[PDB]
Amino acid sequence: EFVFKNIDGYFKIYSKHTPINLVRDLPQGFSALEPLVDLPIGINITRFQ
Amino acid sequence: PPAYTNSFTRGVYYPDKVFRSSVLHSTQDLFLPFFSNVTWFHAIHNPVLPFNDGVYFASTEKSNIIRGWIFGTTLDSKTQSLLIVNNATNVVIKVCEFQFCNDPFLDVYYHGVYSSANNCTFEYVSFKNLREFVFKNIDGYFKIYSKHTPINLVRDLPQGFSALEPLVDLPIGINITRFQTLLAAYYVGYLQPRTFLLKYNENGTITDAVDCALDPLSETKCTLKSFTVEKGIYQTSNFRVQPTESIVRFPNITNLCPFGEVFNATRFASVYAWNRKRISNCVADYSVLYNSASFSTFKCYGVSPTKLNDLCFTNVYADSFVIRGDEVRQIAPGQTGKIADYNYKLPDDFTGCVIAWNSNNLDSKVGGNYNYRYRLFRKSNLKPFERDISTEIYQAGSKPCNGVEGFNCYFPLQSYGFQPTNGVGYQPYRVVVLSFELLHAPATVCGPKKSTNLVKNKCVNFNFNGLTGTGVLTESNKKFLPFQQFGRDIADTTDAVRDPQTLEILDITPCSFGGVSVITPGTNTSNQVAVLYQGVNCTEVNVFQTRAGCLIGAEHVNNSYECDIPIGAGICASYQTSQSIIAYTMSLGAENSVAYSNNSIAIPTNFTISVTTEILPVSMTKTSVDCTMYICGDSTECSNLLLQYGSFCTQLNRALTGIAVEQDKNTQEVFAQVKQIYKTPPIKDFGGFNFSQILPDPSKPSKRSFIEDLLFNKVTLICAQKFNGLTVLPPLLTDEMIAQYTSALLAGTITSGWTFGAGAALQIPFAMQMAYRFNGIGVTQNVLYENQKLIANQFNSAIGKIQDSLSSTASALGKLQNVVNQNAQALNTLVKQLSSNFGAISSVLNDILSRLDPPEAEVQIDRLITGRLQSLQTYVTQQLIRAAEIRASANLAATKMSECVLGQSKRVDFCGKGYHLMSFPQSAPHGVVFLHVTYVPAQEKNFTTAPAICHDGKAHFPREGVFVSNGTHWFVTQRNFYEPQIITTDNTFVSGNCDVVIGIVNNTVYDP
Ligand SMILES: *[C@@H]1O[C@H](CO)[C@@H](O[C@@H]2O[C@H](CO)[C@@H](O)[C@H](O)[C@H]2NC(C)=O)[C@H](O)[C@H]1NC(C)=O
Ligand SMILES: *[C@@H]1O[C@H](CO)[C@@H](O)[C@H](O)[C@H]1NC(C)=O
Ligand SMILES: *[C@@H]1O[C@H](CO)[C@@H](O)[C@H](O)[C@H]1NC(C)=O
Ligand SMILES: *[C@@H]1O[C@H](CO)[C@@H](O)[C@H](O)[C@H]1NC(C)=O
Ligand SMILES: *[C@@H]1O[C@H](CO)[C@@H](O)[C@H](O)[C@H]1NC(C)=O
Ligand SMILES: *[C@@H]1O[C@H](CO)[C@@H](O)[C@H](O)[C@H]1NC(C)=O
Ligand SMILES: *[C@@H]1O[C@H](CO)[C@@H](O)[C@H](O)[C@H]1NC(C)=O
Ligand SMILES: *[C@@H]1O[C@H](CO)[C@@H](O)[C@H](O)[C@H]1NC(C)=O
Ligand SMILES: *[C@@H]1O[C@H](CO)[C@@H](O)[C@H](O)[C@H]1NC(C)=O
Repeated sequence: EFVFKNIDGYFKIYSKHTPINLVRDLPQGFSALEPLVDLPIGINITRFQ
Repeated sequence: PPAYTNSFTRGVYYPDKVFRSSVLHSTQDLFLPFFSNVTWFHAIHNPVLPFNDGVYFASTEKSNIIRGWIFGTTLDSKTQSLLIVNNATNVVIKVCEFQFCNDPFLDVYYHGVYSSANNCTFEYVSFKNLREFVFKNIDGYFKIYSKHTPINLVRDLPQGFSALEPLVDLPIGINITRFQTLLAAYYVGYLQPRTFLLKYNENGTITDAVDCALDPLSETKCTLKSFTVEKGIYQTSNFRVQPTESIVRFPNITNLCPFGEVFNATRFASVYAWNRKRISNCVADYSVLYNSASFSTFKCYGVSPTKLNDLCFTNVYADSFVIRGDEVRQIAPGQTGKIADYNYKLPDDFTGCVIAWNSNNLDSKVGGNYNYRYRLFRKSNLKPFERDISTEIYQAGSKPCNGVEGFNCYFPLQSYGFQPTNGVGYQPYRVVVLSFELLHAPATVCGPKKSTNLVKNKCVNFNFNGLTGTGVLTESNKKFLPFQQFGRDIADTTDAVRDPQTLEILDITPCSFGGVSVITPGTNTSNQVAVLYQGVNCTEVNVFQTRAGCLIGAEHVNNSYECDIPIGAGICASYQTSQSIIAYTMSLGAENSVAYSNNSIAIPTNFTISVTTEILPVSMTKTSVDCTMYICGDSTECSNLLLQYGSFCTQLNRALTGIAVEQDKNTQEVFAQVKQIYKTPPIKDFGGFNFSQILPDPSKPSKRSFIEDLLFNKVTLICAQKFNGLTVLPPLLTDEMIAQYTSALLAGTITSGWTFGAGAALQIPFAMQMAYRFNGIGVTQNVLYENQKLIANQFNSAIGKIQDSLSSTASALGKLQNVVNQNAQALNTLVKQLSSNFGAISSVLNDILSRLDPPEAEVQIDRLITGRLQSLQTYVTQQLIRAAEIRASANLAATKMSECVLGQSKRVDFCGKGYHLMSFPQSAPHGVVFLHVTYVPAQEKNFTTAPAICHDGKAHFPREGVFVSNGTHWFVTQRNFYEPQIITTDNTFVSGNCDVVIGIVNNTVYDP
C-alpha cells in the first residue's frame, strides 16, 4: 500500500506485508502499518490521479 | 601574614529608621556573614582592599591614631576621594583630589599631608572603647554606623552581641569599588547578601540576630521566623542536583561525506553548462570548509557562516564551474554588467557562499584551452532557473544572415586565448558555489553539533535529536522496534531514549528532587541538627541511607525504641541514647504476645479513672471582610473597576456572613442546648468530688473557673488584624455568656446529669449520677458505692495534672492553638497580599496613578485588583473548607455533649481512650475543651474459664460476665472488674445438653 498525504508538509508512506493465501476479499483481521520512507516535500497538493 | 579569627555575632546594624517593637522581622541586604574570616591588619614597615558589596571596619584606638580614610576607584587625580578627618572632636569630610607620590603615607614614625586640589564637589564638617564603622554605598548613599561599647579586653573580640546605630547619610552617588585606610589592633570585614532574623525587644533594641544559611538550625529559625524552635522535623527548603556540563548528540559521518569527490573532479564543464549536484539526506560534517588556506576566496551573502552548523537546512546545494580569475569580485549582489546579466544573475536576497581557488598550474594549457564557450550577447536577462544552452546567432541589424559572416553578419562565437604572455586576468580558476534553501518544509540536513561523549549514572543535560531536558541516563532492558526512536510513559513523560550512534536503550530518571528537612530537638534540650534529604540515594549527597531519603548527622541504631520525631518510611529520630541525634527503625510499643488460651482469661482486679482532655474547635474568628474597602483602598477609579466583577464583591460578603451565622449556630447547638441557665448550689456536698477547679469562682471577676482561665492564658496578635477591612465581628454570645452556658451545662451535669437534655433538669446527686455512669459501661455501681473516696482521689489527681499539662507542655492545647494560628496567619497573609505586586508595577494605587497616566494606570490597577480578588477568593474558599472542618468538629462536640455530657456515650474512642464516664465543657476562645472522665483497667490476674456448667446434666451459661476460677472454686465476674459470685441458678440459664458445648467443664452449683 502507498499512503499519500501532505500533513504539516511531511509526506509519509507506510507499509505492512502479510503472507496470506486468499483472494475472496480483504482479510477479517487486524494489522499495523509502520513507516518506511518520509520525505517532507510540503508541496501544495490537493488532488491525485 | 594576616591572622584569621572568628567574628562571633558582629556586623548587625539597624537597616532603616522604622521603629518596631517585640517583632522578629527578618530582612535581607548587604550584611557581614556570621562566623567569617576577618583579615587583621597592623602597621609594620597600606594596600588597597576591595570594596566588594560592602565594607566593615572596626578599630581599637585608645589614643585615636586611626582617623582617616581614602576611598575611590581609580585615584588618578581625576576622581573625587573620600577624606575623613577627626580633629578636635570634629568630623571633617571632603572629596578634593591631590597628586600622589610613590609611597603616599601620613607622618607616623612612632609618635598630615595635603597639597592643592583639582576638583572639589562635596564639603561637610560636623581597649576602653571599641568603635565600629561599617562602610557601604546603597542607592548612591554612603552610610556610616557607629557603636562604642566599654569593655576590658584586647586579645580578641567579645562573645556577645551589640547593634550598630547610624550617624550620617552621605549622598555621593559615585560608584566605589576600592578603598584604602590611613593609620593598635583594627579589623576589616566584608559584607555579603546574607539574611537575618532580627529580634526587637519591647523598647525596639535589637537584642539578638541570627543568620539564615549558617547551619540547619539557623535555616529552620529563619524559615519559622522565631528563635525558640520546638521539637520536630521542619521542611526548610529544596535542593537540586545540577547537570554536570551538557550532553549533545546528533547523527554523524553517515556513509562518506563525498564533498572531496566533487572537489577532485578531473574535468570541468563550460561556464554556460554549470552542473548542480543535489545534496540531501546526508549528515553534513562541513570539514572541507575549514582548510581555507588553499581557497582564494571565502565569503557568504545573506547567511552568517558562523551559524551555518548550529542551524539545520531542509535541503542544500553545491555548484562547480570554471571562470577567469578577475571575475571573482563581480560575483556579488547588486552588481550589473554583461557577466552579471547574460551569464549569471545574483538576486539581492541570495543566500549562500561563493568559494574559489587557484587552478592555473593545473587547468591552463600551453596552446590554450578551447573547451569553455558561452553566448556573448543576448536581448535580455536570463529568466530564473534557465539552462542557457542556446546558441542563437546575434543579428544587431535588420539585414538577415545566412549563417556566414558578411554584411552586418557577425558570428557570435568567439574563442579565448590562454597563453603565457597573457596577464593575471587570463588565468583559469576553479569556482565552487554552495546554496542552502529553507522552504516551507521541515529541516532534513543537520550538522554534527558536537556529538561529544555520553555519560551514565550522573545527572546531566541531554539533547538527543532535538529532544532536550535534564536527568540521568541509565542502562535499560526495554526493547525498541526499529522504527521507534524514543520511549514514553503514561503521563506523556519521556522515559527511555535510544542513542542514535549506538542502538542502546537508555533510561531517563529525575536528578534528585526532594526537599531539605531539618530534624532538630527543641532548644530546651539540645542544639544539634540532622538534615534529611527526602527520597534521594546517599551517593550524590555519619550518613545513614533511609527509605525516606538520605539522612545526615544521625547514626543508625540497631535497637528499636518508641518514635519521638517521625522521619519517614518507619524511621524515627531522637536525641537521647554522649547523647546525640539518632535514626532507627520504629518499634510501635513493646512487642507483646498475649498468651491466647483454650480456657484461660485475665480479668482485671483493679483499674484507674483518668480524666483526659480532647479539645475541639467549635467556633472560629467570625469575619466579614467587606469587599470594596479591603480590595480597593479609597479610590473612585478602583471602585468603578471593581464594580465590573459584580456578583463577586457582593457574594464574597454573603459567603462570609453565612460562615459567621453558621459559627454562631455552631456555638448555639454546642453550648446553648440548655433551656434554663442552672446555677451551682451554694453548698457543694459532692462526697469528695472537688469541682472548684472547673466550677466558676465567685471571687473571680468573670465566672470563668481556674481551668478555663489557664486555657485562655495558654492560648494567644490581639488588635493587629481588624485593621484592613478584616472586621472581626464580635460573637453574638459574649464570652461571659459562653462561660455562663458552659457553667450551666456543667452544673446540669452535676445536679441533673443526662436528664436535662430531654426537657427540664431533674435533680440527682452526683453520687447517683456516677452510680449509673458506671452502669452504662457495664460496671456495677457497687464499685463506686465501695470506693467513692478513691474515685474522688483519682479525679482530683487528674484535675491537678491538667494544670501541669497546660503549663509544662506547649502542645497540650495543640488543636485549639493551631486553629487560632491558622486563622491568624490566614488573616495575616490576607494582609500581605495587599503588599504583593501581583504582576503590577507596585502595590500602591496612589503611586501608580501619580507615576503614570490613567490610560495605562487603569490597566495596572486592573491587574492588581484581579490579583487581589483572586487572593480573596482563595482566602474565602480556604475559609469555607476550614469552616467545614470546624463544622464537623462542632457537630462532633455537640454529639459528645449530647451523648457524653448530656449522657454516657457508648461509641468507643469517641470520648477518650477507655470506658467513658462523663465530660465537662470548658470553653476556650474559638473552641471548647472536654474533660473526658474515663475508666481504664490497670491490674490483671490469669484465671480459668469455661462457657457452661453441667451440675445435674443441664448446661448453665452466665448471663453477664464469663465464668472464672481462682484455682479451687469457680466464680462469676464482669469483664472490666474482678468481683466473684457464687455460681447459682440466678445468674445462669439452662440451654441444651452438655456434649454440644465446647470448653464446658463439670462444676458444682449451689442450691439456694
Ligand atoms: C487498687 O489500687 C489502688 C491504688 O491505685 C489501691 O488503693 C490503695 O488502698 C490501700 C488500702 O487498701 C491504701 O493503703 C493505699 O494507700 C491505696 N493506694 C494509694 C496509691 O493511695 C486499692 O486498694 C486497690 N484495690 C484493690 C482491690 O486491690
Ligand atoms: C525599656 O525602658 C524602660 C524604661 O522605663 C525599662 O524599665 C525597661 O526595662 C526597658 N526594656 C528592656 C527590655 O530593658
Ligand atoms: C523544658 O524546660 C523546662 C525548664 O526548666 C524543664 O523543666 C523541662 O524539663 C524541659 N522539657 C523537657 C522535656 O525536659
Ligand atoms: C544507590 O546507588 C547504588 C549504585 O551506585 C545502588 O547499588 C543502590 O541500590 C542505590 N540505592 C538505592 C536505595 O537504590
Ligand atoms: C478543692 O480544691 C481547692 C483547690 O484545688 C481547695 O481550695 C479546696 O479546699 C478543695 N475542696 C475540698 C472539699 O477538698
Ligand atoms: C499466670 O501468671 C503467673 C504470674 O505471672 C505465672 O507464674 C503463671 O505461670 C501464669 N499461668 C498461666 C496459665 O499463664
Ligand atoms: C478460692 O476462693 C475460695 C473462697 O472460699 C477459697 O476457699 C480458696 O482457698 C481460694 N483458692 C485460691 C487458690 O485462691
Ligand atoms: C480445649 O478444652 C476442651 C475442654 O472441653 C478440651 O476438650 C480440648 O481438648 C482442649 N483443646 C486443646 C487444644 O487444649
Ligand atoms: C462430667 O460429669 C459427668 C457425670 O454425669 C460425666 O459423665 C462426664 O464424663 C464428666 N465430664 C468431664 C469432662 O469430667
